[PDB]
Amino acid sequence: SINSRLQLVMKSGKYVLGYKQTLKMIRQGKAKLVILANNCPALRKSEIEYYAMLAKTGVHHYSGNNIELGTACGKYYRVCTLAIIDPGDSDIIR
Amino acid sequence: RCRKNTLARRKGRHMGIGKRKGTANARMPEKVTWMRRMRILRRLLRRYRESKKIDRHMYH
Amino acid sequence: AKRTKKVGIVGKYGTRYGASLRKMVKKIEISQHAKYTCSFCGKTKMKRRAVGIWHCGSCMKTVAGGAWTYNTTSAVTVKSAIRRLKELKDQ
Amino acid sequence: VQRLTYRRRLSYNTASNKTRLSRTPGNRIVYLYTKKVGKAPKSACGVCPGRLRGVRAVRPKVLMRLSKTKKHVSRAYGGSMCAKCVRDRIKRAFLIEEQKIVVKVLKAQAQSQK
Amino acid sequence: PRKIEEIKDFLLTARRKDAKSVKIKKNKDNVKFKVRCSRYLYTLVITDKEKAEKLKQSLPPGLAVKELK
Amino acid sequence: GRVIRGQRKGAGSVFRAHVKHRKGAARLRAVDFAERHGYIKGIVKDIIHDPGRGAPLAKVVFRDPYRFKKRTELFIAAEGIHTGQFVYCGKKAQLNIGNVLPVGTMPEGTIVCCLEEKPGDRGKLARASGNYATVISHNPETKKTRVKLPSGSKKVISSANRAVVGVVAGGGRIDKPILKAGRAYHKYKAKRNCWPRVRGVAMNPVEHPFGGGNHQHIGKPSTIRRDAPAGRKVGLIAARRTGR
RNA sequence: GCCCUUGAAAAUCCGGGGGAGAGGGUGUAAAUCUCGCGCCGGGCCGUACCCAUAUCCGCAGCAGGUCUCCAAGGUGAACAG
RNA sequence: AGUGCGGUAACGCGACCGAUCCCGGAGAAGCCGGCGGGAGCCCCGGGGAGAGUUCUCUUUUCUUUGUGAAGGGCAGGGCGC
RNA sequence: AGGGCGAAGCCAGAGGAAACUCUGGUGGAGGUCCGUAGCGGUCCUGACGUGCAAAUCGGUCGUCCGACCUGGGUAUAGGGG
Ligand SMILES: [Mg+2]
Ligand SMILES: [Mg+2]
Ligand SMILES: [Mg+2]
Ligand SMILES: [Mg+2]
Ligand SMILES: [Mg+2]
Ligand SMILES: [Mg+2]
Ligand SMILES: [Mg+2]
Ligand SMILES: [Mg+2]
Ligand SMILES: [Mg+2]
Ligand SMILES: [Zn+2]
Repeated sequence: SINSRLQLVMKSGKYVLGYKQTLKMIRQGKAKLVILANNCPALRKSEIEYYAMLAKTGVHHYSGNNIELGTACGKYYRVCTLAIIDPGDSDIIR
Repeated sequence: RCRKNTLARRKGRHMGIGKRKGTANARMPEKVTWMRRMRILRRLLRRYRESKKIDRHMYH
Repeated sequence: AKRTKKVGIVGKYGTRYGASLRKMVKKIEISQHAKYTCSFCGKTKMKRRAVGIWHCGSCMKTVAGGAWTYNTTSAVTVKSAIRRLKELKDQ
Repeated sequence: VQRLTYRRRLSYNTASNKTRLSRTPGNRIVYLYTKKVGKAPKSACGVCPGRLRGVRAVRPKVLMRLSKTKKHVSRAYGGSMCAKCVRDRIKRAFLIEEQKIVVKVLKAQAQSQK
Repeated sequence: PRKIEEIKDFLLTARRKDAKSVKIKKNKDNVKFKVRCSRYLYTLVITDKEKAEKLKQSLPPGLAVKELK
Repeated sequence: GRVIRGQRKGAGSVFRAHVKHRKGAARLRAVDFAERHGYIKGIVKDIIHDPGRGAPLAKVVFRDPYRFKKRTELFIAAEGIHTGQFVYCGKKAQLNIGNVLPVGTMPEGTIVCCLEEKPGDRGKLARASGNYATVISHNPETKKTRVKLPSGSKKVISSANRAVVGVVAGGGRIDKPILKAGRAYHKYKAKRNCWPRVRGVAMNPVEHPFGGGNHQHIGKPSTIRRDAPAGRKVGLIAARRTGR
């Protein structure tokens, strides 16, 4: 499961939550992975999906809706897009 | 003659129980009295915060 | 039960209309004024606009739903059946 | 106190008969009749509830008088559509066409395979 | 009406074909110069008195120059 | 004596329908090559309220496939429709909700509404509010389909004739009590002059056949022939059985 | 906030997408949903006064009826008296 | 070469070609509550000009104390930019 | 007009192991109450009863955000509306 591996990333690794910030992380070429909630707007997703394709970056569609993902980042707010810059000691990146 | 009497009403006069016809809330509405207070205390709080007297968390 | 023991939303109606009717209204009267979650952004803003039409204020997604609920049960059960048959037809 | 009368034969207080008080140089309060409140145009997108920027919200038969620059804005879809909905239309219309090309490529490979 | 800020500009407006009366209001502390045209009544505020007295001479062919009192 | 309230509703006049603010008819798309052979795609531009109607409607806009021109329709909203959704329709339409396709295509047990009673009629059966029909069974030859209507009846139908998949939106309207007479008044005012209704027992015996008497009684049997001249046909018409 | 109520049409006016066309050939052109200025025009009918314990309708200068706008000080909850 | 230019952008600048065609907007929206801003009026403290009172008292009480539209500037509101 | 009652939602504090409950606020619901204009028309079986009036007057009354009141336009005509 992905929730478990994220937990560790959020604890120990470096990361960034949200679309304005993750698109800046990909555009820098630092972002190693991009998680998308399922409810994300369709235009947004396809835009991000293209940005990863240009930057040769992983894109993982999360199983849950943006409330679940934010819950799954350990935040009381809700996150639709999340980039993983440096995982701490997790194998979120395979 | 009125002006003179209004000056009496300032001193606190012709204003006792037996010269009131309206309910207290009609005479000074509780909502307005509340509105004043919030608009005071809140104004006091954000002045305190914006002088670094009190921190974010205290303020809240 | 701060202000009322057992009328809540239907305390507006006062004594009128009878106990059963007012109890019967309390169910709907609640649900219809409820703010639901916009399964589109995920904010709690799905609010009935008029009968059968619910609008997210943020999402701006107007959504044909039930008369007093964003979803009827009937609609939900119909949805799943159609999805099942769709898969049965095409394979 | 100076009370006053309407200046036109329309007695009734209506959408048409709206007024305001004005002190003249003659030092008499007089009614002036007021012009209706114009609205800025809403977006062609139709989801963005907010009305458009950089346009003189004025009663539509005025626009006639106004200069072109007042009536619009320097952009593609200028003064017809809000920016946000343009820059989403743009990248949408682009990203869509890139996938249409990808499906065309996957179709052509499948023809060459078969 | 229209206020003007350059003594030259008012001189150019006064020199048009459409113009006529160029009445002059000594307000004390101000001395305006109101020059009527077809459309607009142009005015020009000239704070100095000697500069207003100088301009008085500079209006051209025999316009009204109907000084106001 | 008098022409009775009831006979009078036929002349229209006061009893005609109120239709100023009504947003239009709530049809289906008309058939054409695209509908007939493939599937035309349109988008749901908005969802609407239509006075005197419990179902909400849906402005659905397509592209006319002949003139450069964006034609638009008023579908009755299938429940679970929303804006910025696409609404495909035709023979080769995908069997999901808010998607109008011929009854012959769609499998058995398939729930539909706004279902064409006769091919090309533009959507006549089951278009109320919480209502729908179910496609029972197909006869491939004869090109006919059996459909179960909300009344219970099991009507036979041409397999060509279309329907929107899913039930009608705004269901369970009638679970809420009305309570206030006022609330009744406000319902029928956006419809037609049919409300506060006076019982023929109340009336004098010139304006209704139950009228008159020293006691508000009917006096004759309240069941009646349907070979009955208009003016008597009152109470329970052709009532097969009458009680609880 | 309320609605099993969802609360006018049209004339008229504008914006945008498109890009069929048009412009002159190195001082000018077509162009100004023209910017600023300049010139000429805007016909037809209504326009007195009353509008109500005396100009209206109730046979009348009839205690009846007849749609609106404006709306000072004091007392007082108050357009109450 | 030349169917204007500025701003990261919201957008800006006095003008800035363009047809049939298309899309959009404005015209074009219920009632009720609360709160806020702007005026008119009222109020208070004073300046003046004219008043009334004055047997005694009263720096008195009373009146009056202005700037149209249209432009330009600037507050002051609002913004789901 | 102006008052009364104070429904949902919201805040804090206190208790509760939890479930949740109490206390104080805020909030302002309603074919809610009082009560003006408005609309009406209970009683006095008052006045009047060759009247002010071919149905009026006085007090007293009902209702006063809603099946509210109301102008103009428009529809329905006689065994018909
Ligand atoms: Mg008019
Ligand atoms: Mg502009
Ligand atoms: Mg009777
Ligand atoms: Mg009979
Ligand atoms: Mg006159
Ligand atoms: Mg008068
Ligand atoms: Mg009597
Ligand atoms: Mg007598
Ligand atoms: Mg008399
Ligand atoms: Zn937009």
